[PDB]
Order: sequence, then structure tokens, then C-alpha cells
Amino acid sequence: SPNSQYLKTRILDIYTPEQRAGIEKSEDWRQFSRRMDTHFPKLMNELDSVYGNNEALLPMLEMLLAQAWQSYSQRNSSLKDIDIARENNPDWILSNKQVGGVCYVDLFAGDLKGLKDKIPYFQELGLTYLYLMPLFKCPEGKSDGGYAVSSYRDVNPALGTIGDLREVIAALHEAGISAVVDFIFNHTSNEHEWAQRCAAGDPLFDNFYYIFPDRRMPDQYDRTLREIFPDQHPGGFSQLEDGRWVWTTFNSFQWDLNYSNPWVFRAMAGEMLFLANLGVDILRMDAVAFIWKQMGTSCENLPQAHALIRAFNAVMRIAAPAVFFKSQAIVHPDQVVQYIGQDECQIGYNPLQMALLWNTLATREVNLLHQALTYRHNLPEHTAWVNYVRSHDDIGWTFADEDAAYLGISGYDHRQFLNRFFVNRFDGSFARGVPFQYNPSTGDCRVSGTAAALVGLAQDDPHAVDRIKLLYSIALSTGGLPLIYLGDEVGTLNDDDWSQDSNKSDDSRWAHRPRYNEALYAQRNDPSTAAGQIYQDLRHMIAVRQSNPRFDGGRLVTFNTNNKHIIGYIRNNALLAFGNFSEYPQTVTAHTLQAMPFKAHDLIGGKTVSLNQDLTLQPYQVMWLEIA
Ligand SMILES: OC[C@H]1O[C@@](CO)(O[C@H]2O[C@H](CO)[C@@H](O)[C@H](O)[C@H]2O)[C@@H](O)[C@@H]1O
Repeated sequence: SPNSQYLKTRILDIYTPEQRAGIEKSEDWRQFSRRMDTHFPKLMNELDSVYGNNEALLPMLEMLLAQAWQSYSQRNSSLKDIDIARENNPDWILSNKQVGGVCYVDLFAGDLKGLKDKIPYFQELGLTYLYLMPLFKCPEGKSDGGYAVSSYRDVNPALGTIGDLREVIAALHEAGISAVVDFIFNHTSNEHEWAQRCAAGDPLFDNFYYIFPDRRMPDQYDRTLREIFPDQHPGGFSQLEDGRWVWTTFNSFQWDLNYSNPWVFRAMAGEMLFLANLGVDILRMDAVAFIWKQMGTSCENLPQAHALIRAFNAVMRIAAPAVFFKSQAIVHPDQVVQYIGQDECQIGYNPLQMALLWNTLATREVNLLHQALTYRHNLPEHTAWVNYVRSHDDIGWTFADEDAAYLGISGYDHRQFLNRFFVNRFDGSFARGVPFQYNPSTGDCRVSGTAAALVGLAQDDPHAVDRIKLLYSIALSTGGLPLIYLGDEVGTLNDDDWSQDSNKSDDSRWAHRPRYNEALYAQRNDPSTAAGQIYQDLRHMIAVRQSNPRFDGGRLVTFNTNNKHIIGYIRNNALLAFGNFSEYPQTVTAHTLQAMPFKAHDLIGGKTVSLNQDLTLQPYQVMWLEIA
């Protein structure tokens, strides 16, 4: 394999002797050159582990590097300063100061200009991280909420122009807020130019997707493929009008990109560099699990998928160090953590914690949550979880059957209960969610609905408000970067129009994708309304998290509370958090608290609590005790 020094000499071959000498002494080249030596080895090794001796590897690689240099050379000076800061501070993602928020630009603020006018609110809330849902061109009507990309560079006209996007990003950086967007690298819409030209037989896009002449191979692949949207189609393939079949893990209008073609990696790396130079701080790598296929396997979490992501990572370390990756893997817990690494995805969603927060609200027993916090929370250095309560997606019950089995819980039976409970098909349930993708051949099913709808705020359950604070308190204090689903901080309910909208009716996820609720937001400072109670109480926790060093980092050690209804953990051996998941008062005995200081200040209620006597928590009460 070629080395960094050799490849760099060829990068400079585009310049004449005179120009070359100039580049050689330029600061930008010195930076690029240095990073090349440090990170190229990783890029080469990863690409080689996937493509091996492919004739196109070297040519593609040199093309990619020439492009990377030009990209970095063009990269704005201010962004280069962030590159340097990020290089020296890899743990910025682990700081307790970070608090994130996510929203659809159209649903939350109409368009990009309106979104820009919302930044003051974001500052008011304390956000330092803002993730914006799919903003680029996509099919009219059905685009899976923008996840069917027809272009990675042209902004959705209803949202604005690429120029408005740069302004938003600039304004966000000005307000001390990092910009986060998706990089839907596993698939494009069937309307993307690459898809059209590939299907048309254009030789320049040959093998950019997986297209078959008939069902022979698809049938074989389907023997082991998991169905993501069984409502849409069986297996992982959709048929074209001409009779051929294309790989479509998701909607039929979302075509899976063929990373087995090195030219596909190169093309996507080019798109990534474009996003990077827009000033994006973090890219949410959509469906990282599916970027590699292999007959006879589930075609999820394969070795090459990880390798390819680690390759993309090295490209950033070389051409835009400030850009981090956020893994979005909604799979088995054993697989989820594999995407998280300083050299792969520095951060990643923590679906296990999210899914278990809801499990605990339903069962009132913290067993599974405690187990997860005890054995699957701590991560390798310079990485962090993105902890959340809800998102634009349905809730999948991705806890491990193996973990459950150890607690004497049947995974399959338990999900049946959870699914019944959260869609209000279980006696006494307080949840008002809606089913999503119930698969009759597997029994699998997911849940849609906003945080407030699932906790019972729609029917004014007196415990609804406190339930929301409890869930969010855990995502805000366990360690990691918390991501608030904007709208939750004021108890926004489900959208009551989606079910009859012909473009949304077959996707219950729109139930939990409501528009900015003027009314609720106008009540955020009124302590007598649910909106104000949720907001002020959530804002208080944010204020505490960001100013109190005891919440720094992402490591935690659980504490055995000896009360099956109360979760307990300790941060930096100085902050003891208790969360009561029962709708009834629950107690932590003095006996259990004997080793703790006799007194401790509770950051939540602001009162000093005695630990040398039975500690009783009110229904869904949360305590953040400073024991050091
Ligand atoms: O139920 C959705 C299903 O898709 C996943 C795959 O990671 O979610 C991401 O990708 C989908 C297809 O591109 C998007 O529709 C979805 O919005 C996005 O978060 C998982 O959440 C799940 O397996």
C-alpha cells in the first residue's frame, strides 16, 4: 500500500514548479501534511480491509485525497480554528455544559429564516447543540420525512436556500451552538441523479446501487433480512417498473447505496466534505448498521460497515477535524456500542437507556434499567452517549433478550406487554401512543407518540408532568450529551391531523411530529400550567447540569437502593441521584444509606435531606444529592 509521503507528492503534481514551491510553504499545506501523516495510515488500513486489491482502490484513493486537499484549502479560516480546538479538546462532547435539542425546521419554525429567529429561545433554554432534521431536496409527497434524499447539496426549497443554511449555521455558532445535521449515507431517494443514471444504465454510475434482474438473489437475501417497514414491503427489495429489483431496506423510494463499489465511498466522501465546509459540527450517520451486505448474513453490523465508517472518520481527521460523527444504530445493545469509538463514531444514540426509561415507567420496576446502567453505560475514552427520551422516530424495544433472560424476563412476552401498554391496549394504562409496523409474521411492533402522550398528559393524568421530569432527569444526568426533542419541554401532544393526511396516514410516526404549539410555548413561564411546570422544571435541571461539575463526563456507578421501584446511581462519586418510578411514595431505608453522609443537599428540590433516616420519595420524585 502507498504511504502518506508518496501520495502527498502526487497531490502536489497538479501545480507547476513555481506554484508548488508556494503550496509547500503554505500554512494550510503544513496542516494537511501533518494530519495526513497522523491519520492516513488509518484511512489506508480501513479501505484495504474492505476493498483489498481492487484495481480501483488506488485510483479512487488518490482522487479522494486530491479532493480532500482542495476541500481543506477552501475551508474557511474560522472553521480551521475550530478544527484546531477540537483536535486539542476531543472530550468537548463529554462536558456537562453540553445540552442538545432537535427539531424539524418546517414544523418548528416554518423555514430556515424562521428557525434563525428562534435562536434566542434556544439560548433561553440553554442549548449548546442543535440538530436539524433532513433539510435537503427530497421527493414531493412521500420522502420519509426527508430521509429520501434527492440531493445532498441542494436545500429543500420550502425551507430556503443553501445560502440561508450557511447563515443559520453562522448564527448558531455565534450563539454558542453547534450545528448538527444528518448524513443519510446508506441510501438516497429513487429520484437522486445517481439513482436515475444508475438505473438508466449510465456507465458512470454502474453498480452504485444493488439492482437485480429477477427475484433469485433477492429471495436468497430475504431468507435472513430483517424487515424495517413490513407495512411498505416484505424483505429488503422493491421492484422497478421494468421488472428489475433494487435493494431497499426502507421505503421503496429509498435505494441502498452500494459501498462494495469503492467509487461509491469516494462519491459520498465528497458529499461529506461539502457538508463539513458548511460549518457542520456533527453528522448523524443514518443507519450505519446497513452500509454493508453479504449473502447469508443479516446484512447489519458487518465488519466492513464499521471499517467504512472508520474510513470516513479518518477523512475528517485529515480534511476537517472539527466534524464528529453521531452513530444512529437502533440494534442489539452488543452491536450499538461497537459503532462508538474515537476513530469511528465519537458519539452515538443510547437507545437502550431510552427504551428502558419507558419500560420502567410501565412496569414501575427499575431492574432492566439498573442492569443497563450497571453494565452497558461506561464507554471508551473520548466518546459519549447521546441520551434521549424521544425522537422523530418510533420507540423500538431494543433491550437484550439475553440480559432480560438473566432477570427471568422473556423478551418476546415482555415486548407484547410493553407494546400493548403504550398503545393503550392494557387495563389501566396511562399511555396514549399508537402502533407502528406491527409485523404479523414476527409479532414485533414499535410505538409512536410524543413524550407527553405516552406519560398521560393528553388525559391530564396528574402524574404526567412529573413523569416527564423523571425521564429527562436521567438523560440529563447519567453522563453523556442529552438531546431534547424540542416541543417536549412544554408537553406538546400528538398531531391530530396525520391520520387523515394521505401522505402521512400510513406512517404513525407523524403522530409524534407535531408543529410548534404557540399556546403551550406561551405558557412556559406560568407555573400553574403543565407547559410551565414541565419547562421550568426541565430548565432547572439543565441549569444544574451545566453549572455543577459533578455531572461532568459520562461515567457512572449505580447504587443499589434496595427498592425495586427506585433507580440510583452516582456521578463522579459526588452526586447521588434517586428516581422513583412508582406512582406511589417509595422509600430508601436508613439501613441502605448508612455509608452515606448524614446530610446532603438536593439540587432538585433545593432542600437539605437527612440520609441517616428513612428517605421517602414522593411519586416519580427525583433527587440529585451532593454527597461530595
Ligand atoms: O422505524 C425506523 C427504523 O429506521 C431507523 C434505522 O436506523 O431510523 C433511521 O432511518 C430511517 C430510514 O432512513 C428513517 O426513516 C428514520 O427516521 C431514521 O431515524 C431506526 O430508527 C428503525 O430501525
